[PDB]
Amino acid sequence: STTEEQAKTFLEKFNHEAEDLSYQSSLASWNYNTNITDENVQKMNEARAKWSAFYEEQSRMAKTYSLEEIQNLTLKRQLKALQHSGTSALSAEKSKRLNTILNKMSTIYSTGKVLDPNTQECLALEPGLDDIMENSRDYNRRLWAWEGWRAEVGKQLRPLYEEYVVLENEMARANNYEDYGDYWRGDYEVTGAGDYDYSRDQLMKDVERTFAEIKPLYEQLHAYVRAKLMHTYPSYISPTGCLPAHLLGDMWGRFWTNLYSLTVPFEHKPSIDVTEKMENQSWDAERIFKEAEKFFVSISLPYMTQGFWDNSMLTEPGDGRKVVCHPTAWDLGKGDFRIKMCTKVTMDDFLTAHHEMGHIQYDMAYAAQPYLLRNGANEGFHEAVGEIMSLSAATPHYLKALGLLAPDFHEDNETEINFLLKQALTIVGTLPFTYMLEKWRWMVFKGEIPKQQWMEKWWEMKREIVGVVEPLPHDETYCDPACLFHVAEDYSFIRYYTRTIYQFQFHEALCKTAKHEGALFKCDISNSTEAGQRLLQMLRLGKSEPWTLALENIVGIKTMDVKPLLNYFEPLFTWLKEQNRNSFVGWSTEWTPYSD
Amino acid sequence: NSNKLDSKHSGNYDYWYRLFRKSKLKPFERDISTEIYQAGNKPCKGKGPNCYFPLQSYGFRPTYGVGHQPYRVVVLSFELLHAPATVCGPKKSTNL
Ligand SMILES: *[C@@H]1O[C@H](CO)[C@@H](O)[C@H](O)[C@H]1NC(C)=O
Ligand SMILES: *[C@@H]1O[C@H](CO)[C@@H](O)[C@H](O)[C@H]1NC(C)=O
Ligand SMILES: *[C@@H]1O[C@H](CO)[C@@H](O)[C@H](O)[C@H]1NC(C)=O
Ligand SMILES: *[C@@H]1O[C@H](CO)[C@@H](O)[C@H](O)[C@H]1NC(C)=O
Ligand SMILES: *[C@@H]1O[C@H](CO)[C@@H](O)[C@H](O)[C@H]1NC(C)=O
Ligand SMILES: [Cl-]
Ligand SMILES: [Zn+2]
Repeated sequence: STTEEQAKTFLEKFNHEAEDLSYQSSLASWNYNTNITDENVQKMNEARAKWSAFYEEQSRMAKTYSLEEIQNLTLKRQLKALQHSGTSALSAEKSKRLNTILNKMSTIYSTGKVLDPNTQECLALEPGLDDIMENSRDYNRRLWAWEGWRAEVGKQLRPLYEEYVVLENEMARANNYEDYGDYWRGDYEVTGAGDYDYSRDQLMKDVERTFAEIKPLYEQLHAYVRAKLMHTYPSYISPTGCLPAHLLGDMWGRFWTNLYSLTVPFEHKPSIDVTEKMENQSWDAERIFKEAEKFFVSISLPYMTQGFWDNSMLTEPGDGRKVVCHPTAWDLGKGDFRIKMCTKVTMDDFLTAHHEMGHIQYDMAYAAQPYLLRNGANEGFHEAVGEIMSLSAATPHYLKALGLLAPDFHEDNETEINFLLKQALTIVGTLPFTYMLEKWRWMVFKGEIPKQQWMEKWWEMKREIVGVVEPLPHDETYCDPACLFHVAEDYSFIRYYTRTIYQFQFHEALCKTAKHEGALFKCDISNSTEAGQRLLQMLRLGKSEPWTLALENIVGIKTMDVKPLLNYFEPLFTWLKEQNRNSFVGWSTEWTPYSD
Repeated sequence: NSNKLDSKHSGNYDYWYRLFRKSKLKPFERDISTEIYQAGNKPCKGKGPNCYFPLQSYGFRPTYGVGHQPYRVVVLSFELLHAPATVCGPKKSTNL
């Protein structure tokens, strides 16, 4: 009689029918991953069309329900997830315009090709770019290539981005949101939970607190990176001014991982390498997955169901078929999960396997939950749960214990300093770039600033917060920072910041429960079934209750914190601060490479 | 377990299970009901807004993992009531 019973019946219907269609779509996606023939291309075309039509029809018939007359929190959040119309809230002509422009973006980015002064060479984001940046140390090549690519992509997508700002603002306004910034913030909105309510600006205050408590560490690391750049090339960088954007080590300043060969403080010491050892033992993909499952059993997580080994593909299919093998794992369900990734004899493959195995375990943890809750409590929990296990496996004590590294060695001071430098430059270099991109997108959706000073204001703030300078000054006729992949396919970046914060918090709390003393980066989560049950206590939750409560089930705190970030790098920060006794700290935004 | 025998590739769509009725059940009862369930206090022809079909689909594939693989289950019911017993449990034989 009451609306609650009708809502529950419709959620059971949606659960079952969406399960059927999503299973079909995910099997089609795995077919895409394995066999890329035009036949399964068309099959996936019709499967996705049917799934989208079913989802739209279910949402439309769900729009007849009201959120005010229902009290159950799980059912309330399920209806809220159902009511997210998205593109259908606006007119058909506008929606088809938006989808055509997104297809245009996809085509342009996938076919983005830049010509050198000699047009005989044909590059396209992949044949070069990455390899140019990560193998060539020439200033002229990087400057010319990045400048030309940025210029052409901006030239081909400036008004597209402008109409995107307009249309996303209109969509958010039509969907009871002030701006598309609030639309993106709506994922973290939690209401109806006492002591667990969070608005759209509480996360903003938390991010500003992270800024305030993080700035000195990043400024010191920027000073060290720029000083090493001085030692490598003294005539192209000012001793106080900020560094040009094209001197960050990767495509767009996201990662400083490639700066290892120039930023290692002690090059004589041998890095922790088990590669030669796994060719000593002749390691294979089946053995690597068995080792991962041994590690997961050592933390009380369940075994590998036979379907995994039976249907999941663990090695490349020769040359008869081509497989895109970026480490990925979707949610098939009903106990069916599988992994597709290229298994080479490498150590980054160890991290990727561990990360996606943690992802699989988190995915299977909430299997018994309904469809709308069969996901991470927020968008970053899955990646954080994946990354914690890989980070734990990267410690040398684990390698010593599990036999890959022989017992008769001890941890060396400079080697562990280099390893901690690796884990620093591979993580903390992405946080400031995530902050800039997400904040710029935030006030782009807000509309506080006119169209006429976007690039100027953006680059000035870059110089002022992270010291990212344009090697060639650009006017309002450029769209350089919109060239990234995720902004180029409409994806939020808060996921990465939350992933890093959550993985550090989870490691801190899990190690505290597991009772390991000394430097924290050397701790391991092994033979700690109490900690395994503690982890499962949040793994099984899914989206039934707020992600803040899920975090409270591990750390005991309801909000994000910088304390894991500060504590994980205590000895590294001590060493940098004792070495910074005779170096400049800070930057000046006035200096630009073309102002002499 | 019955996966090779029952679950079929491209979808096994023969088994139907009900979900909703007017009231609760009684043990050992047959309720095959080709009557479309109604909700929202608006009786309808069926299969529309707030019109639910009680039976749903047993989506079965041979790749499903354990937890929802089609299981063949049979329940044997006995009664210890006074009556002429007819189903007696067998005897045995030995050497001479
Ligand atoms: C494997 O690829 C072929 C085309 O070469 C395709 O016909 C077949 O359906 C694919 N198999 C699967 C399981 O996707
Ligand atoms: C809320 O939903 C849960 C899960 O379906 C159920 O067990 C519980 O009884 C519901 N509570 C109310 C008040 O309907
Ligand atoms: C491992 O490497 C090769 C065999 O793969 C051989 O030298 C020896 O068995 C091992 N030790 C060293 C130092 O190479
Ligand atoms: C956990 O205990 C097993 C049992 O011997 C041992 O082989 C393994 O190395 C231990 N893991 C550690 C110490 O990380
Ligand atoms: C680190 O450990 C080494 C031993 O390999 C030792 O010689 C050195 O004094 C220690 N301290 C520093 C700062 O290197
Ligand atoms: Cl940039
Ligand atoms: Zn992944």
